[PDB]
Amino acid sequence: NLLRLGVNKIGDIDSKVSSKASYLLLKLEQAHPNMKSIVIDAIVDIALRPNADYHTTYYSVITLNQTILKRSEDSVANKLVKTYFTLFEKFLIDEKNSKLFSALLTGINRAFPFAQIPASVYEVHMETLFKITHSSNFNTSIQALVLINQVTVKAKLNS
Amino acid sequence: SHRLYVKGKHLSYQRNPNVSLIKIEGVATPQDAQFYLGKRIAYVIRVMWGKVTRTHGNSGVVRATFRNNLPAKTFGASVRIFLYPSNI
Amino acid sequence: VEPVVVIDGKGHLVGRLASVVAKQLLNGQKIVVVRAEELNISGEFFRNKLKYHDFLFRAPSRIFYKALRGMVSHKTARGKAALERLKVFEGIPPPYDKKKRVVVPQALRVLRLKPGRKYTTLGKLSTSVGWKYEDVVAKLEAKRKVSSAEYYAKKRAFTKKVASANATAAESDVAKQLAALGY
Amino acid sequence: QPKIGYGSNKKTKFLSPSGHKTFLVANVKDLETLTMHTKTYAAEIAHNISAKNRVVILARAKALGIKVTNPKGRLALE
RNA sequence: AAAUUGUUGAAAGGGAAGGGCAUUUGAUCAGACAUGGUGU
RNA sequence: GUUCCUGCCGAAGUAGAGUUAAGGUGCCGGAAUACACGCUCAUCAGA
RNA sequence: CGUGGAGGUCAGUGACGAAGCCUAGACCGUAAGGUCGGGUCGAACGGCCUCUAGUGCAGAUCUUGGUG
Ligand SMILES: [Mg+2]
Ligand SMILES: [Mg+2]
Ligand SMILES: [Mg+2]
Ligand SMILES: [Mg+2]
Ligand SMILES: [Mg+2]
Ligand SMILES: [Mg+2]
Repeated sequence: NLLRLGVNKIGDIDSKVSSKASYLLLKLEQAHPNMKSIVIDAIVDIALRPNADYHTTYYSVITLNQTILKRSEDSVANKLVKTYFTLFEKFLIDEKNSKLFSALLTGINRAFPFAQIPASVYEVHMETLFKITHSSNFNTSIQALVLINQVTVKAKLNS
Repeated sequence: SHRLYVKGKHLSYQRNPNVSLIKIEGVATPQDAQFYLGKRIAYVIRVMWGKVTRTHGNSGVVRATFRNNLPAKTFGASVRIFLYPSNI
Repeated sequence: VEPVVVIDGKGHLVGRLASVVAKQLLNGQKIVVVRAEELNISGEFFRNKLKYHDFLFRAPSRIFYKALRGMVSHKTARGKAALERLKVFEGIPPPYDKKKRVVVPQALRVLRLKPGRKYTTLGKLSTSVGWKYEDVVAKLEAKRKVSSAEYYAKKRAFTKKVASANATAAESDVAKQLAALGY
Repeated sequence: QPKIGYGSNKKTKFLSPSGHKTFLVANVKDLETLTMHTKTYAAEIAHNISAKNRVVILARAKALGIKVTNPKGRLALE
């Protein structure tokens, strides 16, 4: 219940409260790595809500991006990559969008190592990633190119 | 040694930044302080000069007037009181 | 009269000792307090307990520091400077264990508090409020008292030597001629 | 709190630290009213004077030997 | 047009930005007697 | 409701020096933690 | 002291920068304020004698928009 309240305050109206909640959640993960999966699940529980609101999901994606991953946490990384892709399809389906895509690409790049997902999953979004590379915000195109390079290398596409 | 003075402490202001209260060692009574009236005071590098004006209370504390008032951060700072102008 | 004054805490009242020390610090004198655990307060144990509580640092030294800071205008530059001049300790840490320690008569409990009036020891208060170090300090104090007994024996021998030397100086002429002539 | 007891001495009133009473000046003709009172008064060029006129006023003031309170203003800054 | 919101860029900082106080070390600026006369 | 600033008259001032009333002299805070008496420490002590 | 109105006046001020506004700058006045410097401003306006209008705040019912 305490975690529910704390992660609920990610979607607060005031950006200061959301930032404080994100910082405290990241501190909580560091203090107790074992609850990292529970914290990530709780954050996912809000970001995917039908009434999530752009502020809440944006700060939640930031918090998920700033999580730390180890080479034995494939389940957590496999959770995070799928969550990022689901959110990406949710919002793709502009300036506010560009920042959220930047953060989502950052998260997918962070979690693409440590993630044992079939390459075919990324192949579905590959064209979409290229659509980002010519986007208005170059900060998104950098991360899109990073993701494209990583997927191409691991999947051994023609490149 | 070449000391021809007594190093005394600056206590506080009169309460008036113009007047300062000086505590001089080995002076328990106003009668003892009466000797030191008119002597030159020197707070020490830069030096500010002044003089002892009159006694203050029964503890032997004396009043003092400097050409420029002390900066108020010297309460408890060491201050010199020379023997000249001598009256003996 | 000394660059540094070491004041024993035993048998003193917190208010009077703190006031005297604060007055000295404001005059530039450097003072260090030791053996503050055995400091005394007037009243009964409960009343001081609830006073420190309605304040609620658990150590006796910190309680003394608060009491003294109440005198000094700490928020001013001068008050801060007076505060760095101060030092407080429970028991005697080095190197002050090798230095004799004065007593302030104005704050002495024996001279101030009337016989048959309840008082309170700061150590018991600090332990009751959550200071879990009164035990280690006591053993150090016992060792210090053994060392002090040895030092007292050495001082008695030194006083005997001083008496012998004073006798030796007596049978010299120049001092006797000087005293008769003047001084 | 302001009150009459704070009033300054008449002999020292309306005096700059240079010791010269400030007098506003617009043109050369008004400058020439201060020809001899150089000790008592110092000229001050008005704010609305153009740069071309200020140099003429300064030259005439130097010729007369009258102290200008604000020279090098709008010919230099500060 | 204000007020308001968002992307991008610079800087500081820390979980808040934040101030006041003290010390420390530095950098940089202003600082006449144009002293009236005589003498070799 | 209040009524730009200063001054003035009137029912029922600024600065230096000294003195002083009311007060006060444990510290913040300038002054004796001076003296001399009678008391009182009460689970309502007493400022 | 400050704000406008009118008459008179300063052979007033002005692209070599008028009016307006700001100015934790300098000078003056006990103060209301005034003068200058700088910034801003970019085309006209101010000082002075007279008569005539005319000095900054508080709070409530709430209202509206906007945001939760
Ligand atoms: Mg101007
Ligand atoms: Mg940076
Ligand atoms: Mg008077
Ligand atoms: Mg007119
Ligand atoms: Mg103005
Ligand atoms: Mg003035």
